[PDB]
Amino acid sequence: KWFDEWNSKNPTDIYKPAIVVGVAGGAVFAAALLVSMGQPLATDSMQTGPR
Amino acid sequence: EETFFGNFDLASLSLWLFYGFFALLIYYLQTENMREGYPLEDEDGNTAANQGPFPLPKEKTFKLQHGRGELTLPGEDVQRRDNLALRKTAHGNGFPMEPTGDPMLDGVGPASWSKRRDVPELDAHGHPKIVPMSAAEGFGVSAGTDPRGLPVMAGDGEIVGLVSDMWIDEAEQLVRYLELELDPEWGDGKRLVQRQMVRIKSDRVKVRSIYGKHFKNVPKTKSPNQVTLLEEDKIMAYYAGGTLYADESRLEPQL
Amino acid sequence: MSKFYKIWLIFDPRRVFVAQGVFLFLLAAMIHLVLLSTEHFNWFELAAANA
Amino acid sequence: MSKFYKIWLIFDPRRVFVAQGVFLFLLAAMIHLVLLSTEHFNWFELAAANA
Amino acid sequence: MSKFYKIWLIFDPRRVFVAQGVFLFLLAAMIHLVLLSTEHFNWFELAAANA
Amino acid sequence: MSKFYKIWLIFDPRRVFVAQGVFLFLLAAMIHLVLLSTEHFNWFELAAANA
Amino acid sequence: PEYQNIFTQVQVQGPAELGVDNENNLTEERTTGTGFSQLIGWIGNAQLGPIYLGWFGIISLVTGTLWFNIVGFNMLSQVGYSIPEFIRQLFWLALEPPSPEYGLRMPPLDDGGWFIIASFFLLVSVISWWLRTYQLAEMHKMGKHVAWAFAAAIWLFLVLGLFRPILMGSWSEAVPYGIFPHLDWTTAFSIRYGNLYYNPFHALSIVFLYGSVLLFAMHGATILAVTRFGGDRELEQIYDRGTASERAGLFWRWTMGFNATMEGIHRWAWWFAVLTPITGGIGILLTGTVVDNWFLWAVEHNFAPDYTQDYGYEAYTTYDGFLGR
Amino acid sequence: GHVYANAEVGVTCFTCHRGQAVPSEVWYRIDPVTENTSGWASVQNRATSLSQFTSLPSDALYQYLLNYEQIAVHDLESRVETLPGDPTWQNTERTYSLMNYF
Amino acid sequence: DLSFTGLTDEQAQELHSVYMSGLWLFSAVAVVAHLATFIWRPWF
Amino acid sequence: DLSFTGLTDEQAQELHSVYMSGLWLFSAVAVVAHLATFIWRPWF
Amino acid sequence: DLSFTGLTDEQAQELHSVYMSGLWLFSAVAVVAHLATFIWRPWF
Amino acid sequence: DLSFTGLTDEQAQELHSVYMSGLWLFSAVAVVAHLATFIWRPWF
Amino acid sequence: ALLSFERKYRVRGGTLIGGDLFDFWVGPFYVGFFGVTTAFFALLGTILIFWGASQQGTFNPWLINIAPPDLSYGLGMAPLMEGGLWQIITICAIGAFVSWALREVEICRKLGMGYHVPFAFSVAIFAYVTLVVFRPLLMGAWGHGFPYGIWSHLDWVSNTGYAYLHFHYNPAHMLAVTFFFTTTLALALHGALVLSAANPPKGEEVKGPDNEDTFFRDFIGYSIGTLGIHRVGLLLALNAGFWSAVCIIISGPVWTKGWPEWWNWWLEMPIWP
Ligand code: BCL
Ligand code: BCL
Ligand SMILES: CC[C@H]1c2cc3[nH]c4c(c3C)C(=O)[C@H](C(=O)OC)c4c3nc(cc4[nH]c(cc(n2)[C@@H]1C)c(C(C)=O)c4C)[C@@H](C)[C@@H]3CCC(=O)OC/C=C(\C)CCC[C@H](C)CCC[C@H](C)CCCC(C)C
Ligand SMILES: CC[C@H]1c2cc3[nH]c4c(c3C)C(=O)[C@H](C(=O)OC)c4c3nc(cc4[nH]c(cc(n2)[C@@H]1C)c(C(C)=O)c4C)[C@@H](C)[C@@H]3CCC(=O)OC/C=C(\C)CCC[C@H](C)CCC[C@H](C)CCCC(C)C
Ligand SMILES: CC[C@H]1c2cc3[nH]c4c(c3C)C(=O)[C@H](C(=O)OC)c4c3nc(cc4[nH]c(cc(n2)[C@@H]1C)c(C(C)=O)c4C)[C@@H](C)[C@@H]3CCC(=O)OC/C=C(\C)CCC[C@H](C)CCC[C@H](C)CCCC(C)C
Ligand SMILES: COC1=C(OC)C(=O)C(C/C=C(\C)CC/C=C(\C)CC/C=C(\C)CC/C=C(\C)CC/C=C(\C)CC/C=C(\C)CC/C=C(/C)CC/C=C(\C)CC/C=C(\C)CCC=C(C)C)=C(C)C1=O
Ligand SMILES: COC(C)(C)C(=O)C/C=C(\C)CC/C=C(\C)CC/C=C(\C)CCCC/C(C)=C/CCC(C)CC/C=C(\C)CCC=C(C)C
Ligand SMILES: COC(C)(C)C(=O)C/C=C(\C)CC/C=C(\C)CC/C=C(\C)CCCC/C(C)=C/CCC(C)CC/C=C(\C)CCC=C(C)C
Ligand SMILES: COC(C)(C)C(=O)C/C=C(\C)CC/C=C(\C)CC/C=C(\C)CCCC/C(C)=C/CCC(C)CC/C=C(\C)CCC=C(C)C
Ligand SMILES: COC(C)(C)C(=O)C/C=C(\C)CC/C=C(\C)CC/C=C(\C)CCCC/C(C)=C/CC[C@H](C)CC/C=C(\C)CCC=C(C)C
Ligand SMILES: COC(C)(C)C(=O)C/C=C(\C)CC/C=C(\C)CC/C=C(\C)CCCC/C(C)=C\CCC(C)CC/C=C(\C)CCC=C(C)C
Ligand SMILES: [Fe+3]
Repeated sequence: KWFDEWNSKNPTDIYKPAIVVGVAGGAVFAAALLVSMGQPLATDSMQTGPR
Repeated sequence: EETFFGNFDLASLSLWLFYGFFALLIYYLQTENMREGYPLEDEDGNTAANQGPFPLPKEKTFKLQHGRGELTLPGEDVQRRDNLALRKTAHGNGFPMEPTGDPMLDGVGPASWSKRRDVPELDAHGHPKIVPMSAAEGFGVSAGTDPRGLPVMAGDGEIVGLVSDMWIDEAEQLVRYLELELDPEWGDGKRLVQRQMVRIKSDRVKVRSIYGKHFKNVPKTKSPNQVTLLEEDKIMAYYAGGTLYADESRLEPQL
Repeated sequence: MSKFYKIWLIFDPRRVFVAQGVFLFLLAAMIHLVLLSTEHFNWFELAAANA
Repeated sequence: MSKFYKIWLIFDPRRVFVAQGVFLFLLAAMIHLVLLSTEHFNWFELAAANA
Repeated sequence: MSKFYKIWLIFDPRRVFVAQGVFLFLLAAMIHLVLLSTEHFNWFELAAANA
Repeated sequence: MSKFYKIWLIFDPRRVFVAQGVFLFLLAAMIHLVLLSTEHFNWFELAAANA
Repeated sequence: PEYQNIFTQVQVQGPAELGVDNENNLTEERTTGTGFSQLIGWIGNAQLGPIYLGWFGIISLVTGTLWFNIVGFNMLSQVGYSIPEFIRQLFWLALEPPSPEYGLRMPPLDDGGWFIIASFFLLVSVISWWLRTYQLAEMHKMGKHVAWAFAAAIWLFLVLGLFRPILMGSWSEAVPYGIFPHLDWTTAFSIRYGNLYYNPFHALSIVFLYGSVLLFAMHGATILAVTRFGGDRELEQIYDRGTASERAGLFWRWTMGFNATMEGIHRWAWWFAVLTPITGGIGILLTGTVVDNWFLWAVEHNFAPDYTQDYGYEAYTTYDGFLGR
Repeated sequence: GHVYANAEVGVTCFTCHRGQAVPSEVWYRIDPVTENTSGWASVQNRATSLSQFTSLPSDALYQYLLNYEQIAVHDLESRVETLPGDPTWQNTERTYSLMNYF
Repeated sequence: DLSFTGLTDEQAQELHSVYMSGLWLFSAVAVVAHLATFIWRPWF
Repeated sequence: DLSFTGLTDEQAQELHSVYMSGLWLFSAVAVVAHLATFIWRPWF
Repeated sequence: DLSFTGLTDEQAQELHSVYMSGLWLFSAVAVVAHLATFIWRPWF
Repeated sequence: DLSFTGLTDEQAQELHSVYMSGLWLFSAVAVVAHLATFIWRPWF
Repeated sequence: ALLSFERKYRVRGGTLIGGDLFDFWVGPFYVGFFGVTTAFFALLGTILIFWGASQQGTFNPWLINIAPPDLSYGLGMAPLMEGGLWQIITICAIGAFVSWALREVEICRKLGMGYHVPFAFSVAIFAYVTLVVFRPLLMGAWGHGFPYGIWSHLDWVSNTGYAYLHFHYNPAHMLAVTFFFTTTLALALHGALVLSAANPPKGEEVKGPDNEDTFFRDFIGYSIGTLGIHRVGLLLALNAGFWSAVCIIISGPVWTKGWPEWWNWWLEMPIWP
């Protein structure tokens, strides 16, 4: 029975999760899409001149 | 084609002539950009012993409209501030200054204003350029969301009042300022906010730079129908100083 | 170990539980996708066909 | 030579110390990398060849 | 040598500790990677070859 | 000349000292590198040859 | 986040602005009629029109229309007047300069006459447009900077099409009127006279083009970042310095050790852009008339790099190894 | 010297023919590719079966690989005296088309 | 006696007593799922 | 006495003692690691 | 007396004493390292 | 008396004495190094 | 030495990391954590370049060339005299560029401005990283990057352009070239208009924004405004950079034939007779 703690001391619950979510869901997952878009078609090259 | 001596042909001569021309042009361009803020000073206000590699330019004159006279540059710094509430943190040069009292109220740091003229900017007709929408003939909202009547939200999440009017630029057909009416709990009178520091939503207007308790100390205009250049500089500097001075965590390192 | 409960005297439980739930999901989804992208572990091999 | 202590009436130690700290580490990294690009003094390759 | 403690009258420890941690971790990672880039000291390849 | 001390009434010692330090280090590095571009004065290669 | 000032939040509309006037009576030649576009109002001004009608503008319009129509009808006749095949091969067609065997003489209509007529009309149109841009600034009692910067591009235009073919003695040195066919001319010109990379004036032109793009990026970002202090009103900041100019200067002073003024940055911009076609035209005019192989010129003047390794694939791999057999 | 350049590789019927009476990749003369044109304008400005998807001349393979015309276009000194009859950028375009075909 | 959150020692203990059970149930379910998946296809 | 950080003499001494202790422990661990690595695969 | 930094004579003397104490220890360590390296692989 | 930097005559003399001492020490070290190098590998 | 109006802006605070351990100036330059890192990385890279030049045999600025390794090394580390120096210098350059951007962010924060300039610099950094990191990674070898030489990095561009035969037929190259030309034209027009307003003929008063708006509506029938021109210039420059990166990244890993062949989809649509 503690409702007198929440209503007395209120902030924002959803702010830190939004960070976690825009970090992995955002950056990590989209990086995968972009890499796995061009790399599925592998390429090999033959050298015919000086480096 | 033949060569004057060695490998010297017309192309080489053109290249060397361009080199000389470019040196002269660089000198001219650098000199033209030293008409404001010179000569240099040290941190104690005295003239510095070093002044640079490039000498100062000669004087040029502007002729202003609406009978304001002439402006000759380079000259004396007429936009200089007189009494700054600042303190030194070292006996030499190259270290920061520390505010003496309240940086937001004293106009130092990112809250700094420049001493502009105490007159409004005019249009081609000779009238004040920025006018409240209640006194502009034939103007109206044509697209987007109308913010009049919506409540205003502070940076810490407090409702301070309502938007009562908009001040627009008649010559360029653009909104410049938003006028607010403060609640009695958060001050008295009306204040202006620049359009570039607000976000208009479907149910509210958000101002994130300053907090709820900072809204009563925003500088006010002398007249309800016009604003001078000094007043604008003082108002916009106040709103920009809060991005660093509103909260102690905004100034300390973020890591 | 007996005094591990004092963590809630440092961090706010309300903003911790939501972030933890937002992390455990977006971890499980990543692991499931990693399993799917392989051949031996794709279970949509016994699936994707009906006799 | 006995009055060399008077340099600290010209320069503040706060700037001087960071300048010296950058310079010394730069020097060390440069010298080690220069040694690593020769044949006679490359110790990683000497260890491999000696075995 | 016995008065080296006066370095903390010049530099703030709160700011020194973070920079020192960053420097030490980056140095450790760089050295481990340099070892991994060779042949004689790459312990992932040695395990494969030896067994 | 005994009146050479008056150069410090025209130039600030703080800026001259910095300029002199930069100039001297760059000059030393330039000379040391010019020596190593020859065959007769490259001490690394001479060490390698003498073994 | 904070508002970034890329798209306007709300738009307002009032009576249309018909423009300023003086004793020169500009209102006499202006059209009546204006419009408003709310789609372009999100990024800039919404008002469309009115426009000024003079003799130079009308002459330029008529001659340019004639040039366009001559090129188009020649391209249409070259394909048999078949509209679907005209559309199918639009990017590959062109009106071709004369053959080298005619020198500077007038060729037949079949082998370059139409090309000469179209070139004459285009030249008239461009010169008339430049005259219009000069006259408007003269009648507005302003400076002549716009005309001088348009003349710098006209210099490279004229060198490409008129001056160099006369110096070389053949109308066959000009550029064909077509899309893929003029990009073929660019590549063939580079191949014919060695390597245009080793032309020092081509390199200077590239320097100035890169610099102008860099400068516009810097200036646009800087002005947008001080707009919260009313920085986009540049003329009043020139006449009466404010805190926007001071912050804008101090940013670059603390970044790279030197800065500009609000008026002096536009001089930098004006020179970097105009110096591109001038150096380009100087470089183009020297090719073929003075220098015939730019790589050999670079070898002679000792700035051509030298390579030690070998050429050919058999020095690096094997045909079976590449195929994976 | 060509068919045995690196190893023993000959030619038989099953090198041009591959089971067909008419071998694939044979070419004809198509030089006038546009109408109402007379000279250098008569051979190039069109995407044809001989031009390699470009608008470069379709005249090649008939002046070079059937007739005997010069392929080289470069000047062999940094400064030379240009004469009429010397190669121009149009000869360079024809050589560019041939090299695209190669 | 630190409290950056406005709780008192006994309230934090009661909260932790529920958090621990909530964690242990998840752990047990995950253990059973991993046992089943290993039975399907071993990876060691 | 000269001080730019606001600390006193005694506080600086007390802090330096603990900092030196940490430095010595770190160095001892590194020495043991380097000895083991050299025994396994010697350079020099 | 000339003082751009605000320090006195005694403060400068103390600072220089500690600074040179650091410099000499650094130099001694470097000398030992150089001697060991020369014994391992001479360059003269 | 002319002075752009704000110094005095006596201050300039005192500074120049120490500057010259440092210059002479640097030069002596350089001379010894050059002599050792010349004995090692002559260039004249 | 400071400007006449500069002292009131030089306050303490506004750092991402470091506090006042590095919060000072050296001459006009601001120093911070990222100033220290920039100095270290840039100095190390420059000194390594000159060491490689001395070992090559020439100090001529036109002729110095430091090259990446052979294709047979793949994505591994090469000997320092056969390509490893290029890799170390590449790492140093990436570190230096990122440090420069973060220093700009700290300066922006201290001055109370927006962060448009570091964001705009990030696009140039992205183009460089695409040239030296992403494309070689997709192609499978570090030897696909361009060399570090004033005149030798033009030979790389030439040979890479001619490996797809006729590179002008690349559509993304067309878009990038168009954006470059349009950006330059817009910059010329903007500078000219502002200078012409501020500098009238001798004996004449100065002009205002109404005059500029009138000149361009008379000239061409439309005026973009004094706020729209800066947005348009920034957008054009950023588009130029982005499409340059796209055009280079599609040439190696996505398309292998010559570029004229790509238009065969248009040349052979069923809608034609
Ligand atoms: C045979 C040659 C081919 C050809 C081959 C190629 C190839 C191949 C490439 C292009 C590329 C480009 N081509 Mg093309 N191209 C050709 C002909 C043309 C023609 C023409 C005929 O007029 C034009 C106008 C162009 C122009 C262009 C641009 C669209 C583009 C340039 C990249 C850029 O600006 O990124 C600008 C971005 C950068 C890389 C700059 C990075 C800056 C960094 C971040 C900062 C460095 C700081 C520095 C060290 C500080 C020093 C100063 C201090 C004081 C120390 N091409 C011919 C037909 N072209 C290039 C491209 O798009 O690559 C991206 C490319 O690779
Ligand atoms: C294989 C191709 C060759 C090459 C061949 C050439 C040739 C050939 C030329 C260029 C030229 C240029 N090259 Mg190069 N060039 C190459 C590769 C490159 C690369 C690269 C690889 O990165 C780059 C960045 C460049 C860049 C450049 C530019 C810097 C320069 C063009 C000047 C200018 O301002 O153009 C802007 C263009 C103009 C201003 C033209 C004039 C336009 C006029 C004003 C238009 C009038 C209006 C019109 C008629 C009416 C329209 C109607 C409307 C609907 C109303 N080159 C390679 C090596 N280069 C030019 C130059 O100057 O060389 C010295 C040139 O002639
Ligand atoms: C990139 C710079 C070039 C340029 C572009 C340009 N021309 C323009 C515009 C622009 C951006 C206009 O906005 C304006 C216009 O109305 O376009 C639709 C116009 C115009 N200026 C013109 C002349 C013109 N300018 C020229 C020059 C140039 N202006 C430059 C070369 C030339 C040349 C190439 O020599 C000519 C022939 C016509 C192309 C057009 C005529 C406009 C006019 O007579 O008065 C203003 C418009 C009205 C009468 C009212 C609205 C009717 C519009 C003509 C149609 C669109 C209305 C619609 C409701 C809005 C849709 C959005 C539009 C943006 C398309
Ligand atoms: C400093 C050099 C840079 C530069 C500068 C520059 N260009 C300029 C100027 C300046 C300073 C002008 O003042 C002038 C201008 O009017 O700008 C708005 C111009 C100009 N630069 C132009 C083109 C141009 N500039 C280029 C380059 C550059 N310009 C450089 C990068 C390039 C290339 C290849 O990069 C091109 C293609 C024009 C838009 C304009 C010159 C207009 C002109 O001379 O028009 C003559 C008129 C005709 C030929 C009539 C054409 C008839 C048409 C077939 C129809 C009528 C027009 C209609 C509006 C178009 C169709 C509209 C449809 C909706 C129907
Ligand atoms: C579309 C984006 C355009 C752009 C934007 C842009 N550039 C920028 C900015 C912006 C917005 C800045 O704010 C920033 C700046 O401060 O400018 C003054 C900058 C900048 N862009 C610059 C240059 C530059 N920009 C270029 C291009 C562009 N910049 C684009 C066209 C180019 C080219 C090739 O076109 C160059 C050369 C610098 C002047 C500056 C930032 C440079 C800087 O300070 O870097 C920090 C590091 C050092 C001091 C030196 C590091 C040295 C290395 C460690 C060693 C050398 C390595 C290198 C790879 C060798 C190359 C050899 C060559 C022969 C190839
Ligand atoms: C309206 O608005 C606007 C303005 O306003 C009004 C503007 O102005 C501008 C700006 C535009 C212009 C000025 C136009 C001209 C611009 C160009 C042509 C752009 C191209 C620019 C260049 C070619 C030059 C750029 C120069 C660069 C990048 C190099 C400068 C950098 C350095 C020298 C190093 C920086 C220093 C650092 C990091 C600090 C040092 C580090 C330390 C750890 C300090 C400790 C000390 C030491 C180790 C030793 C001492 C160090 C010293 C002396 C530093 C110097 C280094 C040396 C080696 C001596 C714009 C756009 C604008 O729109
Ligand atoms: C091989 O080479 C490469 C580069 C690939 C590498 O792999 C390189 C790898 C490295 C260089 C790795 C380096 C790794 C380290 C330096 C690791 C260091 C790790 C630690 C220091 C870990 C510390 C962990 C501590 C933990 C988990 C503590 C937990 C504490 C608690 C759960 C208690 C919570 C506290 C409470 C409740 C306080 C009570 C509150 C009151 C109010 C009283
Ligand atoms: C081979 O060639 C190449 C280039 C590849 C190289 O690898 C070259 C490499 C180098 C040149 C490397 C150089 C490396 C160095 C110079 C390394 C230096 C390292 C140190 C000086 C490390 C110091 C570490 C110190 C530590 C860990 C100290 C303390 C730690 C603590 C946890 C102490 C905690 C303190 C407290 C609590 C004080 C509180 C007190 C109060 C009173 C509040
Ligand atoms: C061979 O060719 C190439 C180019 C490859 C080269 O390698 C060329 C190389 C050179 C040209 C190299 C040149 C090198 C130098 C000039 C090196 C100079 C080095 C020094 C001057 C080093 C000085 C070091 C000094 C030190 C470490 C001093 C003190 C350290 C302390 C920790 C002291 C701390 C002091 C305190 C706490 C004072 C506090 C007191 C109070 C009272 C507050
Ligand atoms: C071979 O051809 C090539 C091009 C390769 C070359 O190599 C050509 C090379 C040259 C042309 C080289 C030319 C080189 C020179 C001209 C070099 C000159 C060098 C000097 C003049 C050096 C002087 C150094 C002096 C110093 C270090 C003196 C003193 C320093 C200090 C004393 C520091 C302490 C100062 C104090 C305490 C002052 C404070 C006093 C108070 C009273 C407050
Ligand atoms: C038939 O269908 C209709 C009616 C719809 C049409 O009209 C359709 C029309 C088309 C589809 C038209 C398409 C047109 C093009 C694709 C045109 C492309 C044009 C170019 C790329 C032109 C480039 C021109 C010029 C260049 C690159 C440089 C310089 C040129 C000049 C300086 C020209 C000037 C010439 C002079 C001065 C010579 C005059 C000679 C005298 C003797 C006075
Ligand atoms: Fe501007």
